[PDB]
Amino acid sequence: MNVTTPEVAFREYQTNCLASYISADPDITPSNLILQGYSGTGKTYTLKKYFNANPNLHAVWLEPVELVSWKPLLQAIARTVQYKLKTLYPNIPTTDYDPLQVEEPFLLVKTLHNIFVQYESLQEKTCLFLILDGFDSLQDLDAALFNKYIKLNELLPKDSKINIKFIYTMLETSFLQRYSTHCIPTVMFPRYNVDEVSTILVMSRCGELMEDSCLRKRIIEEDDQFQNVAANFIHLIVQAFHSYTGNDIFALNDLIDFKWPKYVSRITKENIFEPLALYKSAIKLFLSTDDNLDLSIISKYLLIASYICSYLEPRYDASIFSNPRYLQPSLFAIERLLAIFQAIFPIMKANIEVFQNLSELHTLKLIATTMNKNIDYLSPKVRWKVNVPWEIIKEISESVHFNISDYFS
Amino acid sequence: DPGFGSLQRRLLQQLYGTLPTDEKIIFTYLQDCQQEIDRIIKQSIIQKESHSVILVGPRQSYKTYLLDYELSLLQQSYKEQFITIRLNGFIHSEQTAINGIATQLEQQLQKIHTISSGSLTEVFEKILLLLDITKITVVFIFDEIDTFAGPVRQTLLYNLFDMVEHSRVPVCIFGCTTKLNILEYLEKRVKSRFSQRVIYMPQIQNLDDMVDAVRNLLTVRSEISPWVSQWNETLEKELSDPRSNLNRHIRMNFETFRSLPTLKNSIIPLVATSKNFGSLCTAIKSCSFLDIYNKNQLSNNLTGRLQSLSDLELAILISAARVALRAKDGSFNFNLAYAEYEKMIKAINSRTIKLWLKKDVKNVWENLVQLDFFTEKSAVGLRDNATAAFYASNYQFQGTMIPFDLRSYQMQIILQELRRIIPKSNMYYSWTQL
Amino acid sequence: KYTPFSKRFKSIAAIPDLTSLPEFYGNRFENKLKTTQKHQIVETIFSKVKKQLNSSLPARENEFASIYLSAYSAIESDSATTIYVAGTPGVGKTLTVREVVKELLSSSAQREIPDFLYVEINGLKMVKPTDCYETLWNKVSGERLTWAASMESLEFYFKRVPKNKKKTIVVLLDELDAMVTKSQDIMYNFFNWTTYENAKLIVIAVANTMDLPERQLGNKITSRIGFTRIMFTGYTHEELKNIIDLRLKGLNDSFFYVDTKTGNAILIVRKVRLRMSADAIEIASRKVASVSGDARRALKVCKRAAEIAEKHYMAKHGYGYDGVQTVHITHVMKALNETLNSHVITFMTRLSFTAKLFIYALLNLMKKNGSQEQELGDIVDEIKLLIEVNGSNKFVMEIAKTLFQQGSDNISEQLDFVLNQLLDAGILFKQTMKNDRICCVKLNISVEEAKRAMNED
Ligand SMILES: Nc1ncnc2c1ncn2[C@@H]1O[C@H](COP(=O)(O)OP(=O)(O)OP(=O)(O)O)[C@@H](O)[C@H]1O
Ligand SMILES: Nc1ncnc2c1ncn2[C@@H]1O[C@H](COP(=O)(O)OP(=O)(O)OP(=O)(O)O)[C@@H](O)[C@H]1O
Ligand SMILES: Nc1ncnc2c1ncn2[C@@H]1O[C@H](COP(=O)(O)OP(=O)(O)OP(=O)(O)O)[C@@H](O)[C@H]1O
Ligand SMILES: [Mg+2]
Ligand SMILES: [Mg+2]
Ligand SMILES: [Mg+2]
Repeated sequence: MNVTTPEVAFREYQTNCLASYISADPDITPSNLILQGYSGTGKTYTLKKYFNANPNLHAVWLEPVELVSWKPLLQAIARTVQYKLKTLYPNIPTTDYDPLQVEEPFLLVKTLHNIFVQYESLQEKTCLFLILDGFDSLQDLDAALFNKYIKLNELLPKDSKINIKFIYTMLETSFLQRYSTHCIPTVMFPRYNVDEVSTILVMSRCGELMEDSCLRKRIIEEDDQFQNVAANFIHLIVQAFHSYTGNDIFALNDLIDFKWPKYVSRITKENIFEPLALYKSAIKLFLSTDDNLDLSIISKYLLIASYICSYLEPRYDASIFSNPRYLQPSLFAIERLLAIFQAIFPIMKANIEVFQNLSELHTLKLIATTMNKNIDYLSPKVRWKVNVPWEIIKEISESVHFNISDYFS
Repeated sequence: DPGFGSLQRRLLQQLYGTLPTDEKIIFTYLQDCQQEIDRIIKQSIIQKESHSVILVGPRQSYKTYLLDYELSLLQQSYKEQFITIRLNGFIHSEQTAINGIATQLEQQLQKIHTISSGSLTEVFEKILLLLDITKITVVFIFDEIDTFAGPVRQTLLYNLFDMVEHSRVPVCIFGCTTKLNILEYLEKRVKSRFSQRVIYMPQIQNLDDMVDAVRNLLTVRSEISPWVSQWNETLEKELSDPRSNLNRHIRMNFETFRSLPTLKNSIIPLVATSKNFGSLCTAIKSCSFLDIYNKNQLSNNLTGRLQSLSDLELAILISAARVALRAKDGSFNFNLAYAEYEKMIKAINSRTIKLWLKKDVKNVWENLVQLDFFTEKSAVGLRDNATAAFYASNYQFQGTMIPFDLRSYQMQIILQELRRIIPKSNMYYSWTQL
Repeated sequence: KYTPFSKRFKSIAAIPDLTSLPEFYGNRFENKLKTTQKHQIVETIFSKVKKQLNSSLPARENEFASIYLSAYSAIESDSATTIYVAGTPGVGKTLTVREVVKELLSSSAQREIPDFLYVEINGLKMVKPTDCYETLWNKVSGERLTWAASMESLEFYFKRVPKNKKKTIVVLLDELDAMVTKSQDIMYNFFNWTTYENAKLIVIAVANTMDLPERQLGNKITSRIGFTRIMFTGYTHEELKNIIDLRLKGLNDSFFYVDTKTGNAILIVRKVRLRMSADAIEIASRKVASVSGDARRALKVCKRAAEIAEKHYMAKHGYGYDGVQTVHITHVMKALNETLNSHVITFMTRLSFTAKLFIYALLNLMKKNGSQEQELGDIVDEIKLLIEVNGSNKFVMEIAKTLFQQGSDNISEQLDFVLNQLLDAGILFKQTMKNDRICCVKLNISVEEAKRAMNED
């Protein structure tokens, strides 16, 4: 095994496991290799640096998440393999095949067999790594999809100069346990802790924060000094959002960019050397997450009567007008809704104006029914139900000065 | 070092199985199984006798490995008397199985010295006119035959078995399946044409069968490196002593996994990670790398995912577990989980934990769902085949129309299991007893 | 093409004689499967017995005379009839009809009965159920049309065409249950043509159940087949005795010239005589007739018994492939014991401790509630409950460090290999659920045979 093992931060065991399987010799290279790991574990970072230091390995990258269905997945395999083998050996005259002719799992074996037959003029055996970054991220996923890819090397001819290599990068855990009896060398990726997450964000965001346009324009209006300033903001963001984000890299990277311009403008000629006064001046950037960044009168009263008919039994309605809110609402009828709506309305018959506001209440997805697509409002079997939470229905009744909390007390 | 590079490559080629036919490794418990398979192959290619045997065994029970060795042994002497026709049950469907036979026949006949031309009806017509000085043995290798044994109709299984008794052309069908009761999966007429030749693959019985298999996979029987004589003495010393570290990992895998390809997944990276001969003998004696591989395999499960959580991620899962435990069916939503978490913060501070608002727990609630912790109530999830996966995508479920604070979820771990995987040093241990 | 037979000519009388055309009624893949032999096939004394016992009529007297008489009164008289054949799968249904057509072909050359055309149409040997119309039209007319053009061409030919320019057609409807569709249009058309006057079509339907038209077909198709049905009774114990003896008439009780160098036997150097015990034939034909009475099963039992005896004969001498050989009852009894045995019992006894604990935990939950539907969360709680029974003893805690920590302090206490293993073996079942606690687990095998494997450990 002649290969170069790169140095990855907090990935000493993961980098050594990739060098023991991925090699330039197919005799010591497995046909299957699963890289299981959740988001924010560094699966793509440990794979790009491993293939960049070694230029003798030919790997083909493929994103199954950009193909939705499984039909374009079979077409993208034969299209990327022929394109990669064309630029690898331009001194070999091969025949171009149509990648759109792969519509069945059997057709993929015939297409790959028609390409490897014209590449037998080589000397040694050259591997062909087909990295499938995100196999379980495919839309139309089933339990029989992975069984058709783990047996692809069996149908391929053994006396071939180019052998395919499948590499899967799973995300969840239950999807991997469904094929544990196949004995596949899986390389797991555990999530980082509070000491490895902050160290990764420091060595990845310091090169873009100190050279930003906002920080360079603040020092002229009011390189070792700017490094400690950008490193202090990264450490203060993680320690203040460790419970809101957890251990995700994408959740913490968005909060840094959202608070970087607001933290640079709060730096003056005295807050550059005193980090104690800088944290007190911008206390509104660490105490909260800063979030993320006209109804009609008849329409307001219709949502109030719909909330009662969906969270109360209709057998006791002749004693009031004459916690159930924690569960799913119940379905009612059209005539049952107009009876309570007319009673709670202040000093009105059911004209076309009442039905007009009721039809618009369903367009905004404020009230659910029994059918989603192609609904029949004139059908007597289709019932209606509420579709708004308790917090939304509370602010609506408060604007019209209506006591909505006394009906459920 | 040139001496260690030749020994490291030879030891890795023995575990993967890429050795030539003249130097293949045959285990002791499998020696009585390959002899029956070799008898059927030698009788259909040399003697030209039609046979039909469907192999039955568990997953990774050395089924395809034994069939590949028999085809390579016969190709070194009788390479112009038979062909190789391989079939799969997962890749090839019902309609694609007809075109797969004609495709593998036009490529094998031109190699010894069209069929797959036209529509689907004309392809199956030319196959029956061909199969149904000596002849040519058409060896059929069928993988996952349980998928083709459908209780609705077995068209391919009826035509394949007809090419053995009535047909004069020697056709050797070697089916490989995993179902133990493969005789009941066939029809009344399909089972009539079968010879009832079901050869069951043997398994590991005693403990000495696994020791001889590992020793035969790490012993270099060729003079290709100066460190061969020194490596055989180190491997034989650790295996003969039951108090060593190599015998402990074999006995542990014998009562937990009892699989040879499963245990081979850790010996391959142990040898490749060694820099020289001194590092190889050290890792093979203390087995320090084997303990690291076992911890990585159980690091992304339900136990390893709890240690990678913060203080808020653990408080939400604990508060949500008490709601489903005290309930009748275990149904809960975001509104029921927030009521238990809010009552726990005010109870601890009364005897300072920052109480997060309801707008901040939404990000934590969605992060626990992706981490496999909160499953939807009465949800199928991943479908079996591709037929049920398409019908489920076109139908809009009721959980997508209702808001997130009213979605019924289920706990993947009860409160009784959370108290065992949480130490006493954590402050959230007092709210896990109920 | 798409043009039917109704638009091929101008009128009815304008159609010439079809018997004088070098294209009607039938008027290249055997060379690529041949190779040169560079060795010598050494055939032992048991090789000739296995080849004669292969599938490639002393027990059928009334059935052979009934089918032959039904076709002799219709071909010579220029009529059309429908013969129904039903019986157990493997009683000589297709072979009896094949012997009738072969006997009628010899009588046609003697200028006794008019010439006929034999068409073999198999339902199971076709991909689409509508492909039977293209095969019949290609064997009678000779053209190649679609499924829609061949259906209308056969109706116009079996009605408007007179009998003076026609010919008898014998069609064997093999696998009648395979052509059963939903609209029942193909089954009705194949039986309605026999009721026509200007047809001269002989249809011999072969199915597997006598009540097939009374269950799948309707009252319209059943009235066109006929009330008289030939029931093919399975072979008993006295009829299967002469079947095996006929295939080995010239081989049993005969001397051979088996060589002591290679092992080649020459049917009339040692004079080895081959004799098969009569008691082994009676004990084998009685077991076959007691199960289903299959004709192929009776020939496979004697072939399997000779294969086992040939394996021990070659291994004890060291021959290769390149005084009196007597097949006792031990080889026949061993050939029937390898099939009637159940490998499910011995499979669970060779499993690991983790696989044996999952089966013992599932059976214990059935004796407490009795619902035959234990969830996955109950099996995990029952396994841990059995471990903490004697946790204070040093003999039980030795296995707790491996099943939960694998003998490592860094590995935390665990809560998939043995679960998916029993699912593919056809023993355990699991419903399609995304949760790993409320997922019900059902047993596919019997409960009596599962408890015997746990007590053997
Ligand atoms: N050990 C590490 N040291 C430095 N940077 C790292 C490390 N691990 C991950 N990163 C950084 O994390 C960033 C985002 O992670 P990335 O999306 O590549 O991870 P992943 O686990 O492959 O993702 P996914 O689950 O979405 O496929 C990368 O751009 C990379 O630079
Ligand atoms: N051609 C081959 N060369 C080398 N090793 C092989 C070959 N075929 C199979 N093996 C080995 O056989 C081992 C056991 O798997 P095998 O394919 O024999 O079982 P199987 O039951 O047919 O497969 P599966 O259960 O995945 O359907 C694997 O670990 C693999 O390394
Ligand atoms: N009298 C007989 N003597 C010897 N062999 C016989 C006799 N009758 C039938 N057979 C055997 O029966 C076998 C099956 O015959 P046939 O094709 O008629 O089957 P079947 O009854 O239609 O049922 P299936 O083919 O579905 O098992 C033939 O291969 C033939 O060798
Ligand atoms: Mg990625
Ligand atoms: Mg296999
Ligand atoms: Mg038949």
